[PDB]
Amino acid sequence: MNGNSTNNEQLQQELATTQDQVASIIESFVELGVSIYDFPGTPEATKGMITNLQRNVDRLYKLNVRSNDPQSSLSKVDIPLEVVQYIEDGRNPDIYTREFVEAIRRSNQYQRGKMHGLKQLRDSLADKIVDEFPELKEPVEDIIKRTSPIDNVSNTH
Amino acid sequence: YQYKIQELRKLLKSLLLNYLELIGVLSINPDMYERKVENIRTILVNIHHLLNEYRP
Repeated sequence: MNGNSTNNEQLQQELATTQDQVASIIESFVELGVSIYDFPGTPEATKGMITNLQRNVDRLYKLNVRSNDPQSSLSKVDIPLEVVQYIEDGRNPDIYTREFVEAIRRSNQYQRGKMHGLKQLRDSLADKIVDEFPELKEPVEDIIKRTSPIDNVSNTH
Repeated sequence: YQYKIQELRKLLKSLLLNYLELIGVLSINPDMYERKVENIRTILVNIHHLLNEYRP
């Protein structure tokens, strides 16, 4: 757990530095975009937008080498296609976690309802059988105690 | 055929009890039913073969 904890902490630091590098790239992009739109036509502005491209390229250097260095938890990040194509729709990615865990809970509750319904069918069948058949009451109760074992993975919630 | 009649009676009681056991298995762990379905199959084919033995 200690290794997992320090992996998560180092991963959070890596995510933060990738985020600030990406923010710097986006700020440089809006800077060179408004430089293009507000171009004075001077060679100095030409060198300035060349310089903007230079900082963008070296930022790309720094976050590509950090995408391949051995000390990287970015390889350990698990990313599906649904979240990245979900973002490309322009629609909020935390809904994907929200709807995803809601699907988890919905399926869990569907299974729990089916679980309780099977229990109701079982014990109604058992009571009805031992009402009709008194000679079979001992095998029915044996089946009940066999098919309702002591809870060791159900006491925890 | 009295022996076979009592065998059929025990077979049908075992079929009912094994269906109850199958419901119990599915109402704790719906993965161990596979051999229980095989047990129900054996009970059914024994019942049907007992009937066809009684058929002459």
